[PDB]
Amino acid sequence: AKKILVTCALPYANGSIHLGHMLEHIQADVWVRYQRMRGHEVNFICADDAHGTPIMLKAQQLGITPEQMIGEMSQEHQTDFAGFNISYDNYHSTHSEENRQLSELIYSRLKENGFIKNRTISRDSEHFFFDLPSFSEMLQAWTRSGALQEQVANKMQEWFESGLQQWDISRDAPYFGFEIPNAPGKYFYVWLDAPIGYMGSFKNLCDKRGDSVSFDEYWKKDSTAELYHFIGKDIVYFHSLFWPAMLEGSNFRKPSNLFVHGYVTVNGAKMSKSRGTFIKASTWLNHFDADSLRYYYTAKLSSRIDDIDLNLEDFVQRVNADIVNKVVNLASRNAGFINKRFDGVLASELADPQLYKTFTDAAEVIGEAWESREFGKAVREIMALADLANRYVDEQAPWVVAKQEGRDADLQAICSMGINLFRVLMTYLKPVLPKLTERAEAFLNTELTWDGIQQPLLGHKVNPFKALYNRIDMRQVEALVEASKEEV
Ligand SMILES: Nc1ncnc2c1ncn2[C@@H]1O[C@H](CO)[C@@H](O)[C@H]1O
Ligand code: MET
Repeated sequence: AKKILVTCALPYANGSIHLGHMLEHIQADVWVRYQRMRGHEVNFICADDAHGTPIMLKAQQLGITPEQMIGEMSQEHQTDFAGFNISYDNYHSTHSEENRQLSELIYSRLKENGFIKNRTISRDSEHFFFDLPSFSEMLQAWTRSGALQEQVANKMQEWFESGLQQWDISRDAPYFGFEIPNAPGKYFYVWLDAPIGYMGSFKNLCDKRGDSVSFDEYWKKDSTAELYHFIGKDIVYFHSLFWPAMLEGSNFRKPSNLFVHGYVTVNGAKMSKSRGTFIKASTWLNHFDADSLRYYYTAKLSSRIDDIDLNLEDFVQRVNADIVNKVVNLASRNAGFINKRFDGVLASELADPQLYKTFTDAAEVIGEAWESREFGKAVREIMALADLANRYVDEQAPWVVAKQEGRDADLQAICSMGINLFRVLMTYLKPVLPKLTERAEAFLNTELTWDGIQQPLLGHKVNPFKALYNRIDMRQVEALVEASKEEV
């Protein structure tokens, strides 16, 4: 039973959540749900990044105060993430008392430890700098400790060779942010308090739970808890250099690892407003469900930093072929005979213990795939099993055994076997498709657990069910694109 704290980058409170942002939150959510399925203590945390010029600029545009805007933005963001079933344990804000206190604490410790330097610059003004260069050797060692992604470890080497420089962490009024203690008119640069927002969001969660020990257990220097940050390749510098150094210099633990992902493209190109491929998360949900996108992204994700392409044409074909025709089909083609011919009761023995064992034996490799973030590999393995299950059903041909008087026992054995194979597949896909999983659990009259597959459902009553998942079509994609054009 590990203790894990997982975060997603904090979205700026200056715009709506789009499909690009969703790649990150969905990737993290699938991993998080799998970790919870394996029994670990997981804390999935996020928050809105509500300070700085990005927010100040937007607030000005629509003539509204930052506090009012960030409030509305926070609500809109959370509604969208909830719509995609991103299971955060806490979604907070960088503009909070928790973040202010922790930002002041870390700043005070850095200054006291001699890592803060002061210098004037050009109109003139005194600024405060973080002495990142004094952490080079430690960062080098940490970088080479076999944790980071190869592509990331290599990118950092380029940065180390270019030489680390002191970082300007102060900004002058007027600025929407936290005031620097003992420095009138000076504010902390947004990127200084933003990552501290991870800590602020966790402190908020601990305080809400009335938990007075967890914060220190997770952030103290010799913590045995694991800390992971899911981020895009454009903010790796802040998370791999500035951030770990800020923590080191203030007596806090550094990240256990950074999980970096690439960018989402649509139809092979960067999202385009004029073409209707710049799609907002809220707009997507008006046309499709969350599971469809979660599945598509997951099928293409890996442990590398490669870009992920949402080919709209391929989207419809893949969702129907895999979810509808392979997985769900396994249940619908066997459930009829069971509910009508056997009052929903499954057979008392496995018709083919061998085949079932093949399915449960795959748990090791599939679980390792979810764990290592090789999502594409996990999906390929799962669909390979689905093909196997559907082939079994074809060979046994229940529709033939159905019209053969006196073969009821054989029929129930065949169809129950298929439903049990479906049970295993839905368990492996549970981290990916939260809603379909709930519908499957209602049908099976069972909660799906990772170890539960070792015990197939025998002499078990299943419920009748309406379509678990309907096919989607290109007309819906056309509507989505047209709607997206109209919003621009
Ligand atoms: N088009 C995109 N594809 C994937 N991630 C994105 C995209 N645009 C922004 N992000 C991610 O959103 C996070 C900020 O909310 C960053 O980690 C960033 O990399
Ligand atoms: C603490 S992660 C902050 C990420 C930043 N808001 C970005 O949108 O890039």
